Amino acid sequence: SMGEAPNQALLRILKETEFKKIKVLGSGAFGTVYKGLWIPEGEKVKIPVAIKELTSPKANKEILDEAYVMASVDNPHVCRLLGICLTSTVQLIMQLMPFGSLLDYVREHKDNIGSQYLLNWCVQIAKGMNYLEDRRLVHRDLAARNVLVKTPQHVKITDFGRAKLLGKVPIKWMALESILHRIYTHQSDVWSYGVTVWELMTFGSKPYDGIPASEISSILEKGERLPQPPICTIDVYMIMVKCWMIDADSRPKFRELIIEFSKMARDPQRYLVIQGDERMHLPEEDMDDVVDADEYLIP
Ligand SMILES: CC[C@H](C)Nc1cc(Nc2ccnc(-c3cnn(S(=O)(=O)C4CC4)c3)n2)ncc1C(=O)NCCC(F)F
Ligand SMILES: [Cl-]
Repeated sequence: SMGEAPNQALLRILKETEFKKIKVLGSGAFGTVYKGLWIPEGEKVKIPVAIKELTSPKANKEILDEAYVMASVDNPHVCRLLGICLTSTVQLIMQLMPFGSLLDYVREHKDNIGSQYLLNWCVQIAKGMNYLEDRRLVHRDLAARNVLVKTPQHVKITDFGRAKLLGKVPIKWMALESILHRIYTHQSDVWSYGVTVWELMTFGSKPYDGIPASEISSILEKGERLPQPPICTIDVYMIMVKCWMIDADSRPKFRELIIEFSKMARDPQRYLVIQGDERMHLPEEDMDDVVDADEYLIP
């Protein structure tokens, strides 16, 4: 093989009759996502799924590139494609993530989220990202909105619509080299990881809230960064600031971020100061044959 190794991932094609749409979970620019059940025929098994749609030939091109990428990933902190359905609109059949986006989760449970959870989410995102780096894959769109929540203890990265091998763009999560020069490395995803961590530690604040995106390039060139969240010690903020260095190679590698955040995760109250940290706790069908996608494996 002249460069990359051959990608022997199986694209599984699912019948429309195998799965039942239940309700609409979300709708927007990204598309239409539905809650559903997948019942693979023969097997006494029911699999909670999210079904993503979007109509146009350019749109089928974009979602099949996303399907390509999700089909080729297998890590506990990255979402995989279960299959595709080839109806009039191409559907992506994915794992149901019951607690939704991590951005929406931190906003809704601001009063119940402890330091242990926040730091473990940072570990898990770093592991997910390091895996994508091992697969030579630049996400190009890491943010709290694109991290989903399987359980409060277990998050995964998704939205591979911008994912590429090493009009509208998410300026406020992007490294300076990406805004100025369209340069995207694993180290530009590290910048976005920093902003993602900032979202989590502020319980889902909008980064640069009020600033228009055309002004952001000059702001970052001047040396301005996102402010230190109230709960963050200097230890945690220094790691965020390190992700936002001008020099890309000077930023942390994802493997180092796993290490540092997991050290901090063993003594969470030393690194995040939250009022009342200790008392905080977190969590129609025949459910007998229900199996989560992580337990439904294929030969
Ligand atoms: C916020 C994302 C969407 C609307 N919500 C869900 C998505 C999923 N599954 C998966 C699995 C892998 N990838 C995706 C994926 C890919 N791209 N995107 S995206 O929408 O473009 C992205 C937000 C911009 C989502 N989704 N599971 C559950 C929910 C949900 O709403 N749970 C709350 C109620 C419960 F009853 F379900
Ligand atoms: Cl790949």
